[PDB]
Amino acid sequence: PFRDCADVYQAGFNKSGIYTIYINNMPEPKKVFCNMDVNGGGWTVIQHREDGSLDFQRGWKEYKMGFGNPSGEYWLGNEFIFAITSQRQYMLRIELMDWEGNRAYSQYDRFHIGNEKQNYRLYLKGHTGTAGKQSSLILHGADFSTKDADNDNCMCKCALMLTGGWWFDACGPSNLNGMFYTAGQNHGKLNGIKWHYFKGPSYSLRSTTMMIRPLDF
Amino acid sequence: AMDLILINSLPLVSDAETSLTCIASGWRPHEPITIGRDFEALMNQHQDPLEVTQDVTREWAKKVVWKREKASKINGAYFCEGRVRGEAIRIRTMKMRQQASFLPATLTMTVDKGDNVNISFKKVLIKEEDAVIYKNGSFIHSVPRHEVPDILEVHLPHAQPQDAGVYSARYIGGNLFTSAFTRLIVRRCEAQKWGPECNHLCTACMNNGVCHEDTGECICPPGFMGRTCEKACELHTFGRTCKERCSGQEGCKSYVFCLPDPYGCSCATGWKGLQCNEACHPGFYGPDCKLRCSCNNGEMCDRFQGCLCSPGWQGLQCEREGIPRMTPKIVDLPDHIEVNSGKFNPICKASGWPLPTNEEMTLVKPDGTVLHPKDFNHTDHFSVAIFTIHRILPPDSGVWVCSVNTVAGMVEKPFNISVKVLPKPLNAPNVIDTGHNFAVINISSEPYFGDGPIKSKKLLYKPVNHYEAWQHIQVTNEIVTLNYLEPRTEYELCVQLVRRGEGGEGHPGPVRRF
Repeated sequence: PFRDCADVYQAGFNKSGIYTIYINNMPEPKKVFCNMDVNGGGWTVIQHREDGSLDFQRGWKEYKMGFGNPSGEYWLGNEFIFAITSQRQYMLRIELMDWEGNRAYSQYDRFHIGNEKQNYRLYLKGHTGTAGKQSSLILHGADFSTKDADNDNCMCKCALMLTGGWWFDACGPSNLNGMFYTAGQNHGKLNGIKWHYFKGPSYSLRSTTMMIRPLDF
Repeated sequence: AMDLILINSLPLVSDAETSLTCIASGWRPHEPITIGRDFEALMNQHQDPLEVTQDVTREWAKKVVWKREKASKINGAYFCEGRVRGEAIRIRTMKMRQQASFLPATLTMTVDKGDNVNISFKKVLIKEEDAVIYKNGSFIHSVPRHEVPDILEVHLPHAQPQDAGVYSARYIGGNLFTSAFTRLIVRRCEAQKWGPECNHLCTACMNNGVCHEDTGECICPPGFMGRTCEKACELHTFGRTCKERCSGQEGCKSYVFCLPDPYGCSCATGWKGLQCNEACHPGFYGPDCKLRCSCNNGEMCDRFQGCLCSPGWQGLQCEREGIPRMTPKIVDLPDHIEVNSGKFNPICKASGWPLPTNEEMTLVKPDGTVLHPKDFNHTDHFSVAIFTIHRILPPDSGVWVCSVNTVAGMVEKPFNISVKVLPKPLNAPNVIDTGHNFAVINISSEPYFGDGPIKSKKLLYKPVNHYEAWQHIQVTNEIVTLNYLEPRTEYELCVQLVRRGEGGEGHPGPVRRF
C-alpha cells in the first residue's frame, strides 16, 4: 500500500506519469505526478507551473487540499505535503526555467513542515544547487500565508501584494505561486513567479516545478 | 522667447511650510503659468486641486504655498508650463517626507545615452522589512530584509533614452507616498553630441552647463550665462540673463532651483547638499560645489564664481591674457516704433568685445518666434544685424526684443511696435464742373479707410487707353485744364502716411467727357 513516488520506483516502474499515492492516517488517495528521470528518479511533484492555465490566487482551504490537475499545472496540498513529510525525512529540489530556455535548480537536504495549528511552517536545511549561491527561500522559516492569512513575519499583508500563497518573511526572496507572466511581460513584474538569486526579483519565470523524494535513495 | 524658472523652497517637507514659485521673465502680457501635480512621472498620486496664488516679490510669478502642518498630500512630483509660439516648456521637481525612510542624495541626474549610472539613496530610518525601488510608479525590484545595504544602489549600464523618469524608494509595507524621490534625465545623444540624429556637436558649455540635444545650445547653471556658460554672473543673481535676485539675506542658502528639461535641478552656485544648506568646501565653486578650482598661478577661489584673476588675466582658470572680455550691450534701440504695414527690415545693433557674429544675434516676434539675420553688416565696434518680414501687419503690434548671446554674456532689450494701417480714401471724388477743355473735382479723402496722419494727397487720372496721372495736391477741390475734347476720363484719390510704406491704394473714381 504505497505512499509516494520513490515507492513507485522501488516497485520497478521507471516511467514518468500520473500515479495514485495513499497517505498514512489519510483515508483516501490523491493522484500525483511522479518524476522518474531526474538525478535518479523517484521524485514526487508538489507543484507544477508551465503555462498559467491554473490560477494560484486562492485561499487556505484551497491551498490546504491542493488543486489543479497532476497532468498539467498543479499544487499537491499542504495537509498532504505535511502528511507526507511526517512519515519520514525528505529532501527538496526545485526545477526552474526562464524564457531564454535556461534550466536551474535549488536543492535542499532536510525538508519538513509543521501542521495546521503551526501554519505549515517552513523547516529547510542544506541549500545546494545552481539557483544562486544563497537560498531564495527562507530556511529558518516563518509561517505559510494566503490571501486570508496574514501569517508573514511582516507587518503589511504579504499575501495581497505578491499574490497567492507562499512562505512570506517580510516578503521573502521567492514566490513560485504568484502571478504567471507570459513572454515579454516577464520582464519587470513584481508579484510574478520569482526566485532572487537566480534570475532577479522582477522576473516572472517560465516553468517551475517543486519536488521531493526521501533522503535514502 | 521665454525665461522659465522653477523655485523649490526646499523639496524636503517637515512640519513647517514649503513653497513652489514659478517665475517667468516676459512682458506684455504674461502667458498663464500652470502649476499642477505631475501625475504622469509618478502615478497613483492623490488628487487635490492645488491653489495657484500669485507672487509679488517679482514681476510675474505664481506660487503654491502649503501652510505649516497642512503639508499632507504634497508627496509627489510637480511641474510648471510657460510655453511660447505653439511650443511648450516644463520643469519637473518633487516633494517628499523629510523623514520618509530614505534620501535620494540628489533630486536630478543629467546623463547621456550609454553611460553607467548608480542611482542611490542613503538609508535613514532602518525597519525590519525589505527595501523597494519604483520608477514611473511601476514596480521593478527590491532587497531582502536582512541584507539591506547602507547606500541603496541601482546600477543601469548603457542607459537608453526610454529608460528615465522619477525613481522611488520605500520600506515595502508602505505608502506610494512615504517614499523618497530622485529624477533621472537621459538625453537622446552622447555628451557633446546633439541634433535630430546625433550628427552635430554642442557649443561646449563650461561650468557644468548642459548641452541641449535639440538646439546644441547650453542651459546654464544659475549665476552663469553665455552660450558656453562661462560668464561670472553678479553676486546673488540668476537666470538666462541674470536679471533676477535671491530674496534671502544670505543669498540662496535654501532655494533649490529647477531648469528646462535637459538640465534637471540644482542649488545656486555656492551651495552643497540636498537642501543647499551646506557651504562649499574650499577649492570648489560651482552648482552643488561640483567644480574644482584649477587656478594656474594661485588666484583666490570663490564658492560663488570661480577664479578671481589678477588684473589683465581672464579665463576659466586664469589661463589666458588679453583684453578683459566685455559682455554685449544693445545700442541705439529706442523705446517706441510705429511702422506701416508691409515688407520690413528691422535692425539690431550690439556693442561688446566678444563682438557679436550673426550666429549670436536674434529677434523675437511678440508671439515668441526666433528670427535670424538675413544679412550682416559690421563695423569697428558694434556688429549690426538685419532681418526681414514678408508683410508685417497690425496684429504684430506689441513688444519685440533684440537677443544678443555671445560667449561672455547674454543681453536682451525691447521695443513696443505699433503697426499702423495705410489710409485709402472712403468715397469717390465728386465732380464740380465740366467743359470742352477742363474739369473741376471734390477730392473726397476726409473719410479714409485706415488711420495715421495724412501727409500728401496725389491725384490720379487716365483715359481708357493707358496710364499717367499726378499732381501733389494743396486744396481739397481741384482743376485740371489742358484737357482733350471728348474723351472718357477716370479719376482716383490716393492718400499718404508716415515714412516707409505710406503709399496705400486708391479706390474711389467717377468718369466724364465734354
